[PDB]
Amino acid sequence: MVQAWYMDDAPGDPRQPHRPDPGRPVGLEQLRRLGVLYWKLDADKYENDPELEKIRRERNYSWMDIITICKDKLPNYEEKIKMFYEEHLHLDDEIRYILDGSGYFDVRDKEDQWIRIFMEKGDMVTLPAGIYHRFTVDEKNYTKAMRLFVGEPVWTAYNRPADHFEARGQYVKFLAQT
Ligand SMILES: [Fe+2]
Repeated sequence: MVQAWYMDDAPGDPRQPHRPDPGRPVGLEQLRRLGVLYWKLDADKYENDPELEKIRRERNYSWMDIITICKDKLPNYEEKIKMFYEEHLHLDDEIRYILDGSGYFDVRDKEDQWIRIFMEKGDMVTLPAGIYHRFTVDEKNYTKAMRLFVGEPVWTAYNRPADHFEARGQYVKFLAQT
């Protein structure tokens, strides 16, 4: 089971439950078609069960680590949180696993629709590259999740807009001509 809302027919007001009239919850299967993948494992069962590593092999993930979010335990909160706070696009994939804490991930559909997805402990989520997304969890102001990336940590130093790069940007222009 996955927790998410189809705000496509719901009011932008965050305070509201975003329950359309009639109301309709996100379709887990619908998102999978969108290219969204999620792993259900117990953080405690993750380390005790390298099986999660097996999933990495399928997604070609050689680098993995455990990251926790906290103002006091996460120096550089303003820039770090603001950097991923804004929605951006790029040719890189997004793999996040919530070992602990509560939060939600922002995803976009090809139909130009936005869905609010809630991330729970033990629930992992993957966002295909080339799709806009926004990660937030300020509601709890304390979330612990693992991140899986391939190659050198690009996030360490990256440009907001993916198109910013001629090679990673100019290439995108070719798609427009398609
Ligand atoms: Fe991203």
